[PDB]
Amino acid sequence: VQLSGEEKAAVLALWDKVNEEEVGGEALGRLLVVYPWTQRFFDSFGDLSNPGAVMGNPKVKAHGKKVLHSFGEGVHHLDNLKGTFAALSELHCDKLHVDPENFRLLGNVLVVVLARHFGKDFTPELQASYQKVVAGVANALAHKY
Amino acid sequence: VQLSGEEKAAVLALWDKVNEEEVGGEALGRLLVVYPWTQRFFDSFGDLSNPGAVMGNPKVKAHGKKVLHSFGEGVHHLDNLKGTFAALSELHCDKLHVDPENFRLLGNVLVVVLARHFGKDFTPELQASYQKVVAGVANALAHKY
Amino acid sequence: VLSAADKTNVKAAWSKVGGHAGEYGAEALERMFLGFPTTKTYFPHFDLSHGSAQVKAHGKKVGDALTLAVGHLDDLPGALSNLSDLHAHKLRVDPVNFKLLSHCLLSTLAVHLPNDFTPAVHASLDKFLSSVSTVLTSKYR
Amino acid sequence: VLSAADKTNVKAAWSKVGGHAGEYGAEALERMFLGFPTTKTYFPHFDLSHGSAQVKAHGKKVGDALTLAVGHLDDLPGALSNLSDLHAHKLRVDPVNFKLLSHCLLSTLAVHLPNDFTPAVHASLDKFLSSVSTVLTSKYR
Ligand code: HEM
Ligand code: HEM
Ligand code: HEM
Ligand code: HEM
Ligand SMILES: [Cl-]
Ligand code: NA
Ligand code: NA
Repeated sequence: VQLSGEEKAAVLALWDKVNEEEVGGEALGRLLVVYPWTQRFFDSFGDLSNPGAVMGNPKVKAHGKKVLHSFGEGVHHLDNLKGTFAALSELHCDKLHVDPENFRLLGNVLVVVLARHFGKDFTPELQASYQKVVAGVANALAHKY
Repeated sequence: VQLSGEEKAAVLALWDKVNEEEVGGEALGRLLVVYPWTQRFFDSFGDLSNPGAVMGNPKVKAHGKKVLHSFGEGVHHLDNLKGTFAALSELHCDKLHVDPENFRLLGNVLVVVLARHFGKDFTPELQASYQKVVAGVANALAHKY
Repeated sequence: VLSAADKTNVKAAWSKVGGHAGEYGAEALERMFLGFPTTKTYFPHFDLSHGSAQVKAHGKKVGDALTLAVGHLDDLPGALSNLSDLHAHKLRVDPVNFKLLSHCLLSTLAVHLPNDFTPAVHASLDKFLSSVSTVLTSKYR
Repeated sequence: VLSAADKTNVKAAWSKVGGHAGEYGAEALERMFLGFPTTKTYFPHFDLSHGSAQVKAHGKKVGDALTLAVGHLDDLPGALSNLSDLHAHKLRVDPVNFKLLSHCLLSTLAVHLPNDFTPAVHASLDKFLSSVSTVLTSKYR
């Protein structure tokens, strides 16, 4: 979970350009559409029956923003992820019982959403750096297992 | 990676009866037969083309013993798995580039071999305790990723 | 995905299971619940205690479904359609849990059939349970 | 695994890919090598530097194989048989690596076809890539 000096700078420069509203909602929405079993954890969000209802769901957009804000904490605290996600790890293990494999999936979907928004500016080396970040966040979130 | 006092006692009592050579050889052999892609790391062992050649290969039996002896070190240092497998983690992650998923696979295969050797004495609650052990070994071996 | 040798291995192995499919299904469930407690989340309405009659009953249905699958290896999607609807659409079972039950099933077969649970049969039953899991976790309507 | 709706989406989406299949395969490969160095083990004889003639050439074969699969969605085991033997029996590729390339290939489509990479098409191409992966990692011959 270590980046070079140029890697972390490059990662942050792209994060400054992230729309904190759309990206979070789209990533979570794609998770519920592409991995439908995840919908089980969000029965209280309402209609998730078709991509239209999921991608336009106001609760999905709101919760997605929260999720992206937490990924942001990971991008800015790489050297202390295990401590940054202690409470969230406990939440997802004891209370929600989310399998750690799903953290990886949401992490890759987020990467795919970033690629869709930034196009050729999301270079392979820049993605490689975000694969490291996404893996670190996923590992920190599964520490309570 | 913590077990109760009664769990620990039960896990240790069973390991006293584990023949590290027979269980190790059968466990490694089944890994190569049931997950054939693992054979790629052992091409220097010779003919692994069929289960007969795998289960009778002397290099498979020898290495299986080594592997099971290392599980034994984990079974006797449950409170220090990371430090116990630190060197082996570097070997498997930075030098061999073995995907961590295969660590979990070998641990489940070991459990199946234990179940086959000890029969009804390998109770569901005793298996539950060893599932924790193999998961602990698997995570400790992947900590270098 | 399943070779001809796998099909014949599964066929012969399940002939050794015989009438014990329900007992083994039940014991597999008992091993899963104790070994991976998260799976109990999907049965909040079950008595999951020792010797539970509900687990025994459910295990009989799991064993019967596998026997059915063994008789339709060449068309699992069609034979297990109703079971795919329940698990993927209605219950939305995380695919991870199917790997856990498959592992607990093999463990149970290892306990009761130590002389017949050879590496090759082991490998073919693993492929078999993997194909069954894929069908039950997929929305192919 | 693949529904009728999935097949239609896959065929329609791949018509938008068109003649860029080779480019996208090569870029996907390059994203895999940089993002997952573990995958470099399977190409010890390749120049994995950017713009490599080997990677670009290799990517062309992956793009062509996927285009082939798109026209044989109803019989992937039959159409991809020769490639299943190569990857499972000869090369012994760890199945995990197919999930990494699939993710990197979806990442590539998101880059170049952002308006056509809708959630529905995304969901269908992922099912598609999993079915291709299962065939290529299975010893059924
Ligand atoms: C890197 C991955 C993830 C991050 C950073 C993350 C972050 C969060 C955050 C910030 C919350 C809000 C907690 C609060 O408000 O107190 C939350 C709650 C929650 N998470 Fe996630 N999460 C992740 C993955 C997942 C996945 C994969 C699932 C299910 C498939 C999931 C299911 C839930 C649920 C059900 C809640 C509670 C929702 C509610 O009660 O409104 N999480 N998570
Ligand atoms: C999951 C638990 C595992 C444990 C506890 C374990 C333990 C060990 C041990 C004790 C050695 C011997 C090192 C030495 O002699 O200096 C070793 C080497 C090795 N391991 Fe494992 N291992 C595990 C899994 C795996 C897996 C899953 C693979 C590949 C799929 C693998 C591949 C290798 C290889 C190729 C070597 C070197 C063989 C040689 O000396 O020629 N190991 N490991
Ligand atoms: C090879 C794998 C599996 C097979 C063959 C199988 C078979 C079945 C069958 C035959 C039923 C019918 C129940 C009835 O008619 O009363 C059922 C229902 C059910 N299955 Fe499974 N199952 C499998 C895996 C799983 C897994 C892994 C889970 C969760 C961890 C699960 C959770 C359930 C639940 C909660 C029900 C409903 C039980 C009830 O409401 O009484 N299944 N399954
Ligand atoms: C959708 C997934 C994939 C497709 C469609 C695909 C397709 C192909 C094709 C068409 C060939 C050449 C066949 C021939 O020349 O007859 C090939 C070779 C090869 N593949 Fe893949 N492949 C896939 C995934 C992978 C993965 C995940 C790896 C390893 C991580 C891999 C490693 C290789 C290697 C090492 C070769 C041989 C290279 C050489 O001959 O120089 N493939 N693949
Ligand atoms: Cl055998
Ligand atoms: Na197994
Ligand atoms: Na992906």
